[PDB]
Amino acid sequence: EMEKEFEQIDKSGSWAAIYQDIRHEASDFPCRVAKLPKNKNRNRYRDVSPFDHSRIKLHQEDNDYINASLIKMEEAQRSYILTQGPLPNTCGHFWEMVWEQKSRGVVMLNRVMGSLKCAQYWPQKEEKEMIFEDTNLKLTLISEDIKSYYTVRQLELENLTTQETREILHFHYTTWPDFGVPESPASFLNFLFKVRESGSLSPEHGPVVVHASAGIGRSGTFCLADTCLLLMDKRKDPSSVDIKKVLLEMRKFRMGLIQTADQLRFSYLAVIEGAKFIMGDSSVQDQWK
Amino acid sequence: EMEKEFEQIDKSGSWAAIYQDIRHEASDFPCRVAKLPKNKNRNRYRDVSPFDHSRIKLHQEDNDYINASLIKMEEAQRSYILTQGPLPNTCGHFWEMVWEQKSRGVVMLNRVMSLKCAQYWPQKEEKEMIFEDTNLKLTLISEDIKSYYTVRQLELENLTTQETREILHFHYTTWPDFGVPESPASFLNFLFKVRESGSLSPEHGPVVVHASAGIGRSGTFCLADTCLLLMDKRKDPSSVDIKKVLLEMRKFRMGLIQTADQLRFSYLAVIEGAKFIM
Amino acid sequence: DEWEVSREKITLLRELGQGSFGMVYEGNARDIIKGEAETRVAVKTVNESASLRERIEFLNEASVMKGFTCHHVVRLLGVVSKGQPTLVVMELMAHGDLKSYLRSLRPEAENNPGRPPPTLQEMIQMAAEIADGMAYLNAKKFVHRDLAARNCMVAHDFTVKIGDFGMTRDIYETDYYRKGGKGLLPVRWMAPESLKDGVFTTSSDMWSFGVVLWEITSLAEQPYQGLSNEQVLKFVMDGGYLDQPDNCPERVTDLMRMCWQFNPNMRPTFLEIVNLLKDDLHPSFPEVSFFHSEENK
Amino acid sequence: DEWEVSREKITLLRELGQGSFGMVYEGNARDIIKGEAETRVAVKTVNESASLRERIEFLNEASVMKGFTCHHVVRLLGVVSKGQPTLVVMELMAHGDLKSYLRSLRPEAENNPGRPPPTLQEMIQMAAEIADGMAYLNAKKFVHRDLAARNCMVAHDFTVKIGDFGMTRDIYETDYYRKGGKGLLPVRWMAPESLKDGVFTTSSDMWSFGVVLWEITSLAEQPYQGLSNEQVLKFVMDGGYLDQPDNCPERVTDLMRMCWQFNPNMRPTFLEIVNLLKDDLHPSFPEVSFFHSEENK
Repeated sequence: EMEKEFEQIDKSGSWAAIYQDIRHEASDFPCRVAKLPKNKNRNRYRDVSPFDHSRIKLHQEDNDYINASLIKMEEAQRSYILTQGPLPNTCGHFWEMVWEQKSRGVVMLNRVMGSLKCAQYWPQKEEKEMIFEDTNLKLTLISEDIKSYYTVRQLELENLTTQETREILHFHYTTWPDFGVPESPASFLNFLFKVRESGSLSPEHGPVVVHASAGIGRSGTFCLADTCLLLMDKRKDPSSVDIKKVLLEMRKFRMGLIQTADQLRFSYLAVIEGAKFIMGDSSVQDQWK
Repeated sequence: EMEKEFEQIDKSGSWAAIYQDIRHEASDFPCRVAKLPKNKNRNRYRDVSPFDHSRIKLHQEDNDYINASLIKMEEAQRSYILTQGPLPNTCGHFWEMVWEQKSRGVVMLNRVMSLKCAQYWPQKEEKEMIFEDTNLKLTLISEDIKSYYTVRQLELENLTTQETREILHFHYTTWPDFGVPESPASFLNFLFKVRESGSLSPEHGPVVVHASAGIGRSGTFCLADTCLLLMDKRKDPSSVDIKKVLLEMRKFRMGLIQTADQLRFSYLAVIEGAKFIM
Repeated sequence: DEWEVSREKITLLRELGQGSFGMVYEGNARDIIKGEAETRVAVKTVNESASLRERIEFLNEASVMKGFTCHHVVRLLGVVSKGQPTLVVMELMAHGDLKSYLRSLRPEAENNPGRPPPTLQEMIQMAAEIADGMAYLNAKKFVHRDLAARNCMVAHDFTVKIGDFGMTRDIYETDYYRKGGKGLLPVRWMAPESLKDGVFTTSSDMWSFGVVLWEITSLAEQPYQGLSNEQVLKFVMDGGYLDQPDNCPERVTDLMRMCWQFNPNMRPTFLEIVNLLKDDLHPSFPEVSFFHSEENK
Repeated sequence: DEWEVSREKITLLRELGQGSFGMVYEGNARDIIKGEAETRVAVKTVNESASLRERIEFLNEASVMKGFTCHHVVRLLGVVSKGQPTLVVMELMAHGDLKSYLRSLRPEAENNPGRPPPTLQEMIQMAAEIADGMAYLNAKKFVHRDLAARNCMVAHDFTVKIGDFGMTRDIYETDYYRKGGKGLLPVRWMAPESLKDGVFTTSSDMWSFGVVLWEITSLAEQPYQGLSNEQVLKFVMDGGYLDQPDNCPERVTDLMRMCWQFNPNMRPTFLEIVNLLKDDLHPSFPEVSFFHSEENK
């Protein structure tokens, strides 16, 4: 039972211990390509690399490398792509990936202060479209809705080679510090639901692309919480979902997901608050009490 | 009549003019004694002197002069003694007068907070005062400090006869020289407290009234009291002529009421006080 | 707080008119002044729609007045802060605020108090009484910022007193106050440097004093009638000033002139104003003024 | 006022506890944060028995918070000044005030939040967070004057934040504030110079900071328990100070010793405190601290 597990961990002050176990039990796979000399400038951090088996391969003969991982969650029936904040020289690759994987949405979690650990890869003005000559792509801002702690942008991505166009919804949560946690579980859940509402996470489209700076801490929290909510919703017994086990599964696709014990605790916190109404196997009368 | 007159003067803005006529029509009587060379040090102001016919005479062989006047209002049936604020050298004379005239009360109107008056009464019960020149003793028996006035109970003793008398001292503290009271209500409240004390009773000698010169604020106080008395003694109160009552009072002491504003206030106070005693 | 008065002691009798932040009422207060069973007073309140800033100044006025003692400054009597509504109790000024009083003296007034308009001698007296109160306020190291006929009161003997300090600020450390943010301001009573940089001093207060003399000589007419606020704002900052109302004594015009010097350093101080007028005042003036008091050193 | 919020959008759900001037409630606010339909908030109100000064301070707190933007300072969300009661709406801090939080962690606690007492690392972290918020406040030229565990708040992730400014004073011009008249003071948290001469500076705030560390290490025990205020006053002015709570970590003790130096110019600054703890803090500190921000120049 997730909730009782939470209270027991809190009561015994075990968060650090649990997180330590998760790290010790986490999957370890080769990252040969990411460590290739020709890819030194395609990585934002020397200590954050995508496993060779789950890395996203760009469809180009030049150099198919990008620091991005495909996280496929079979039981949840949702896939996500986690990547680092694009670099000045990798903005074209970022969009090529978006195009090639048929993604409809991008989730950004960099904190707007100051300067972001992410290059400016999207247009600031509708009238100033962006052209990535290296990958033959054009990107135009169609509309932008700035709100209190997040901003939603509508973008038109055009493959200049085929003249085909796609609408990309870009969601940027602006009040989440690196290595930290959201202002509150509720604002985080409000953001998660806005993204779900857009249809960007639908099975009909390619995997949603999620990033921040490294693409493991905040990016991992976002995906873990979403997956646990999915599993709890399609399971006869919500309480049977084991977050620790879900995180370890996810870590099979990308290293270091969830960077701190606090982020681990927050994930539990948000999942529990977001699962408050999932009935499960209870009856109308029981769910009333 | 009275109230309609008041409004009539206000409408035409004639207060200065009406006050001017009063000064022109006022009595002019001899002040020979007050102007004697040996009395200069007994007068606070050169331009304020008691008429010879109505001056208070001290019952002593030395020098019987004091700057004080007996104002006897026959119709109102009340007498008042108006005097200047005593000087350091006339404090003994002041009490000799209070004793010889059998006054029961003193009304002081000097503004508090450097008075144009000498400290003629004890500041503490334990520090009584003795006036050697007139052989008198004064002791503070009780003092009740209020917001704008103070009421003191004093025991005056004629040391020559060892006889004792209780004197009530009333001090209105918020009346500036040449000015008017903060309000007609506070003024009237003070007047009524003095009346209630019994100090203005006919069984007693004249109440002694003073400030600095004993004509401006002192005159307003007496004019107002007298006009209220007169109104009480008539079937028709509004028929009292404040201007005439003042000229009558001016037969006994010069300059009663120093400004047209004090004249206006008197009307206000008398009109408001009347509607109160009725 | 020794200024706290128990609510039941105060009875609101009627409305006297709108003040800076709310309706001002005439009330009857039982035993609030030792020696007097009942006292007529003025009671200030704040409207329900008052903003935070307005509510803050309303309360501030009560707090600052606690430290004032000047014949030409309305006196605070107490406060009813226990429960709502909050009440600020002050001495009752028989003839109301200077602006209303002035207007009721117009030939076409409907509430005429049966008295004619102010003579030259009265105008000068008022000028000196207001300057004295301001001189006192400045000596306490406060800048008024909102000097106007509406914020002055008239007593039973027509003495004028400063009675509203809704915008007053402390200037002990610098001798001036600068307007940081925004907010509604009385543009027709503001000095050029105040309209431009939002800087307020005893000198910009002097500018306002001149407009009050203008209000007096015109019986509370609107300053710069015929111009909008935007035009006034631009007109004053460009070196323009009020004209002389018909029948405005020449001697009073000379006072206004010196209050409307574009350079604040050229304007006289309130103590200078009083000194200038001292030989043409009522006999009681030296008895009550701050100017002649020992505290003015 | 861009901060004014419609009363109809606020619903008080339950009492959270007594604050500086009145009951603090937990409320639900609809449409006060763009992009968020409903927000759980904390609503401050003032008791009906509040004095004039208290009311002024309550409104004043709301006014100064409008200009604060610091991760370690409770955020203001809005105000309801239209009608009564006045409401000050702020971000809700999941674990309430630090004093209540600490006491609920005692072994005998009946309302235990289901978590163990703070470790040394958690204490250092709290120290740096509070010091960061204070460094920010001082850079904005305010003296807090009332730093105490009860005036700090705890978030869902346990981040501590300064949440009360009932006695805060501007020190832009002089860098200090001297108490004029008399008043009620938090004697047990005051520096000797503030007790003796009513002088408040960032140094006296540092003294209070030391008492807050004492509160943290003793789980909100009462400072100088067993001694009256009169004895505390005499004791501290004579050079005395609090004993190190039993089993208090030495790293923290070293901090209090610095804060409780009799001479105010001998006490470290808040920035110095943070700089002192900078290498033993959570990975996110540099991302949100005032200390590491570009604003700290």
